[PDB]
Amino acid sequence: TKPLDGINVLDFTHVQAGPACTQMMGFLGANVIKIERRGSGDMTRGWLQDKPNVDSLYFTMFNCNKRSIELDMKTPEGKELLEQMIKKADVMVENFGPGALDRMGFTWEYIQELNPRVILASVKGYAEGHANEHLKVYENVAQCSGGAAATTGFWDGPPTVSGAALGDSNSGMHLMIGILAALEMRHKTGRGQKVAVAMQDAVLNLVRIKLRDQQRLERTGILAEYPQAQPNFAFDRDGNPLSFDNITSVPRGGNAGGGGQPGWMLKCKGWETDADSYVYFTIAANMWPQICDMIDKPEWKDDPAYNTFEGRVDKLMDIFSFIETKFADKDKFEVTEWAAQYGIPCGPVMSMKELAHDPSLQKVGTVVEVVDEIRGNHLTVGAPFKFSGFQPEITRAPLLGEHTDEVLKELGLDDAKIKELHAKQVV
Amino acid sequence: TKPLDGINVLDFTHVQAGPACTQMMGFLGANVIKIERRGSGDMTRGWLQDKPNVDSLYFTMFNCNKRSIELDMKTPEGKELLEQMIKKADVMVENFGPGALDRMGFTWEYIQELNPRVILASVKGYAEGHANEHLKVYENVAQCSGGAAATTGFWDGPPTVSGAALGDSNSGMHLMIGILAALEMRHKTGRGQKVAVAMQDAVLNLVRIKLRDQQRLERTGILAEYPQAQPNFAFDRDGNPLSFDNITSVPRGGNAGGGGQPGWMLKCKGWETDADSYVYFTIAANMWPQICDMIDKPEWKDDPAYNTFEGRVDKLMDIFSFIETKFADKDKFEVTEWAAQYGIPCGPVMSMKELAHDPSLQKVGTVVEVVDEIRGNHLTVGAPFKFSGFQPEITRAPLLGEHTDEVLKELGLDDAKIKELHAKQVV
Ligand SMILES: CC(C)(COP(=O)(O)OP(=O)(O)OC[C@H]1O[C@@H](n2cnc3c(N)ncnc32)[C@H](O)[C@@H]1OP(=O)(O)O)[C@@H](O)C(=O)NCCC(=O)NCCS
Ligand SMILES: CC(C)(COP(=O)(O)OP(=O)(O)OC[C@H]1O[C@@H](n2cnc3c(N)ncnc32)[C@H](O)[C@@H]1OP(=O)(O)O)[C@@H](O)C(=O)NCCC(=O)NCCS
Repeated sequence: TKPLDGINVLDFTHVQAGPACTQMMGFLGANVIKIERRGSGDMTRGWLQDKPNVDSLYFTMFNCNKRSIELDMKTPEGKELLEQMIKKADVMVENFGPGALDRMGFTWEYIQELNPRVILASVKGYAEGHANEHLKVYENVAQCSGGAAATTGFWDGPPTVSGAALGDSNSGMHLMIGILAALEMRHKTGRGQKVAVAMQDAVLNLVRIKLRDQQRLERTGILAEYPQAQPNFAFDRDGNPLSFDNITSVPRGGNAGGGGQPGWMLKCKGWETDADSYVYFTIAANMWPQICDMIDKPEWKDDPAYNTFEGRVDKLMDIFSFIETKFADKDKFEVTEWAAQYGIPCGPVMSMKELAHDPSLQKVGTVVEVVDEIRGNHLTVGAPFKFSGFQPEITRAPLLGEHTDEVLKELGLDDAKIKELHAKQVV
Repeated sequence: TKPLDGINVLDFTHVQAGPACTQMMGFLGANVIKIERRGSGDMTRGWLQDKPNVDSLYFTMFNCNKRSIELDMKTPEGKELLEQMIKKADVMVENFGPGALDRMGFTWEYIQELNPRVILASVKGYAEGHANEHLKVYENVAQCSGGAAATTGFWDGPPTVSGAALGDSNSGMHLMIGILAALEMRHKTGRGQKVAVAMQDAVLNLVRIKLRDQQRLERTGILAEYPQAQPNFAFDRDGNPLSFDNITSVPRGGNAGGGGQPGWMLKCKGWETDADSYVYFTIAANMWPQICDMIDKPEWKDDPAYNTFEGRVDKLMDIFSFIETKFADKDKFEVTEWAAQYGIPCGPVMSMKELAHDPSLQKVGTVVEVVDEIRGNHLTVGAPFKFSGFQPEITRAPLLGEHTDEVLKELGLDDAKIKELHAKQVV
């Protein structure tokens, strides 16, 4: 039925990286128990709340399909409770810090000794053995360390962070691959393992394409598909011309194609008003003829100066400039449709508002409405992977310690035993 | 031990999304066989080559740990081999445009019949059932459809694509999650499933925080941590203030924090000539004091209009402007160290040049030196996940059809018959 039914997960994570990971596992049928700080809880609960004292959307959108229990781990009894839980867990996940978990006394060594089958998964800022093996890291810093910032934005501008969670959720998804990889291994050894993912590494993996460019640039001195390859097109804030004669590290290429064919972000009707009135237009080599037909430029079909990638290198930006001219009186969708008739890869820039109420995404289960009778329903992103014989069942995020009792019981303890922990405040 | 040792992968993928997925599976021990078009193969082979007649870096960096076989699938004998091969595979991965595999006659249905244990995994532009179900999609088109573009960049600029491969490799890694999940299911039902990942959904999943903001905006009409929230700081076309008045869709916030505490991208010594001479300075709350200690500024710690998130969302950009002045005569690293003391979340913008040759990343195996005796060594990104009892062994990319015979024999074909497939031009 569900990929991870019967997999018990001890979630010590907070914020985004770890939470995203365990939430996805939970979507695949895993039993996720989130161990939070007594009284405070995951710091995302009171982060940018849309309504006072109600768990914020930051928390609910990253902690669905999870149960919560409040436990003070800097406590002797708190550390014992873990042992009862670690012995029942299939996998433990945590962020905290380089050695936050270690200082609590639960080291990889002690854990294996407690449960030879358990898997320990962690998200770090930098890989163990890295000069910055100690630093605390947040989203944007990871983007900077991984090469995404340096290669995102414009040549006449500063390194730009991406709206997408390249360092956080991306790290989470990568950690998921590690955990599942561990699970597949265990089937062959009946022995658990420790898996770790550094945010810098998760970012570098998505920036693979740029490491390709750095080498091409070192070997040839030029990146022909970049705007800077066009003579006198790009300039710095002081008007100095930018060419590859002086570029030694992969530059920002604005809205150039990256790993796709050459492309550019083109304005559409109303761009002055609607910040998202644009389409991404691609000029694939195998499709020049079609482009020429669409823009009424038959003379360009046979012109050696226009019919090959190499020939377009010195005028590509002028061509996009002209193409853009044909979209002046059309909206994103009209342009997207018009291009579709020609089979040209063209897509509109979708605004969050549009994405949130899009029929398609809700129909396929990517944008899901979570039934939350306590905080009120809210939208969330479902499972990006669709299966032929499995449908995720997404349920609301837990209230702080909502299942502390429910859990302590499942362990075996009883009413009286529990009550003591509540008093001593170990729970 | 190798997580996927013994897993046979029938790889029909090309370009980036699918290849990234199979290459990583191979990095984890999987036996990957790449089926390519005859004479030409994966279009990445001759895509921006650095040396004529030599597989490009685009191809080698996404196809290590794989064997290559050529096959004309629009051939009767070609289709017999695939069927024969699907019988020996655990999972088949594909990323040809919508319905391409079906037209070849290999739909999910027929595939299940040929082998009940085989998992069919694929990447597409949009989810099955989506209004844009049948559109061909490249990297940035998916970044636009998934909402990353609309939320990346600046308010006074256009939608901006990320240098990171939000659409391709990101979908590839998500497809890997789906495949491992399907393998965990088969370990129980004893049968394979069909798994798919839409690039739009892969992107949406990393843009989760923006779906958070869109709801926050609808419910409250404002985003306090966004640049537009500050009293006339950002301006539109005409010289006039911006605010969440008339802003109904999550806007672009330049270099704001996003999934973490506030912050900005600050210039450092030489930023005029060094495009990557910047650091990212995060102003968290639980250390506002320390910040005041470095920025030698104690008048804030005791100024309510300064020591709180709410008591600062009106002059955020003013502090940043300030702090940047203190970085004026220092380099990324100097600024990072001078800050690291106060355990502050400050990080340098790493350039591709620095990352490609960072000794640290190569020690931990994140950036790996691939021994390629045929083409010459090249760098690549290794496995982002580190395992306590497993180290990947990265092998060079295959030449077109380099392993055709070797594989046609693993099936059972004889020395002569193979010579016929070559003659008939199916191989
Ligand atoms: C959030 C972060 C970036 C900085 O965090 P922070 O505010 O310093 O909080 P920490 O997690 O480091 O915890 C501080 C201390 O409280 C402790 N603590 C956490 N939960 C606790 C609990 N329930 N009971 C008792 N102590 C607890 C930690 O173990 C740590 O102890 P230590 O000082 O002995 O190391 C940090 O978690 C980190 O560097 N995490 C990895 C980052 C990551 O994954 N970032 C992507 C975020 S989505
Ligand atoms: C590259 C892409 C974007 C546009 O591709 P394209 O140049 O049109 O090529 P296609 O993959 O669609 O293939 C064209 C045809 O050749 C066929 N073909 C592919 N390999 C073949 C082979 N070895 N032998 C015979 N025919 C073959 C395809 O099956 C298809 O047939 P059809 O016209 O009957 O549908 C397309 O693959 C696509 O939309 N892919 C999903 C996109 C994706 O994952 N993008 C992220 C990129 S990393």
